[PDB]
Amino acid sequence: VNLEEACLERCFPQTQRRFRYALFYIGFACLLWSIYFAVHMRSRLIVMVAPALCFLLVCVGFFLFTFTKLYARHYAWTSLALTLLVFALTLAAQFQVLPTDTCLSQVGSFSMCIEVLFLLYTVMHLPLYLSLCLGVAYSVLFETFGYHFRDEACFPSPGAGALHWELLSRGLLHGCIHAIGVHLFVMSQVRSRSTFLKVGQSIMHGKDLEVEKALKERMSLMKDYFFKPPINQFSLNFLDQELERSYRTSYQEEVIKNSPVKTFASPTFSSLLDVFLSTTVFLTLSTTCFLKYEAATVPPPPAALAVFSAALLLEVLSLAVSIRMVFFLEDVMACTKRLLEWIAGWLPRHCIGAILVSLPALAVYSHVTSEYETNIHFPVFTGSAALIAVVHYCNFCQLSSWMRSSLATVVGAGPLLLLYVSLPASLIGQEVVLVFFLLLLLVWFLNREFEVSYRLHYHGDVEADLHRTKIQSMRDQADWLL
Repeated sequence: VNLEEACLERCFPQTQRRFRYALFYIGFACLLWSIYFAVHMRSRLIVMVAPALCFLLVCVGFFLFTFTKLYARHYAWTSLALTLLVFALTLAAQFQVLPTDTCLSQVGSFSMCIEVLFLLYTVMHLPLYLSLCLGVAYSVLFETFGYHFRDEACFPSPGAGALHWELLSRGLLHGCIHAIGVHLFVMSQVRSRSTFLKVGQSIMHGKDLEVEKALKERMSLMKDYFFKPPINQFSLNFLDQELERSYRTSYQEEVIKNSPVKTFASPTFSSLLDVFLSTTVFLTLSTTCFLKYEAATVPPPPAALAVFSAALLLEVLSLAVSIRMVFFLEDVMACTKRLLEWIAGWLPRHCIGAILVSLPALAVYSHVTSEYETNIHFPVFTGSAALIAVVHYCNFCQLSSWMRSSLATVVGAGPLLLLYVSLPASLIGQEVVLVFFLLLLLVWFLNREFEVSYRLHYHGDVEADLHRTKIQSMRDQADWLL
């Protein structure tokens, strides 16, 4: 329990820094999310533009509260207070909006549901059990208010049979968000705690070395560690070149050395869970897309069916490789182990990872056809599904954040290019830009932070082993003299 209180005490500056950036993001979000609310929904500024301006000062008021000493004792309470306020406004926002100029597309609200639910799982530093329920609470209240308060005048009501299976669409996407959300939370908590123990062991060995050195001869840093990392701020590469090459190769030798898996922070175990979500994020997302056609009794295109077989098989092979990489079945031959050594390399992981991460992303865009403009529900469903495909790019934290989220930006630009070619249509096109730009900003920030945390975890590991090896070298010399 004392190590628990110490850990929150030592990593409090990280919690404070992340919280301030969420304060900047929400205020920055409300600045541009409400400008187009004021302009493109000019008929009703009474109910929509006012709350956003009010909450902007609340974010500033929260921002001012951060510098006070009372914040440090109840940083958890402050996050919960912000979470309820952010939960309430955006949840109640999807209600007051619901004549064509007064209706907001079902994609715009979903982006608010994503960024809000990704500040909770990543930045509020709220307990997992309460974060999961609040995240689900913001999800069930999001879906169960749109159905209640749907405006049939703006969006024509589809078939009754289609509505029931479309509930799976609302549920399954929200589930994907939480599955990414919990994993994003779990890995952040694991890497922060594992680094703390490694720094705790590193400082412990440093003091122990001096006691040993004296016997042989006779015969605040951790705060700056979490605040001033040994990493350049732009490219996120390590300042030391020998460490950077060590980090880039750090994955393969552990595969070569068959290092046993001890905790979730192991790169092989991290990749196994990382590849695992990619399959479920694919399997749940692609399940959602296909059930739309069954509800509309229109056969799916064979090309979309064709990519799925290649996509699932690639997921099946990649998943099977990871389990064999972690558990090492005894009947593996040396030829495949060399291949297992090869994929573990830095560039091979990026080439494989880029395919693995982008796989649910290309799943959504394989269903786009020339009939994309026939039904108005198809683009709003594709846009809603495209958001999570971009959201999936926060996974695979071992890859470079620049490489991953840029593919998300490329993938996030897929629907945009479709809309420009197709071009209420003009108004939605601008909304989707604001939908994704705010969303792509979050993935840019979130991927940057978690690569830093992942890189610091490795940096904490080598410093722990560098100091630990110094202990064994000195102990052998010390006992030899004895």
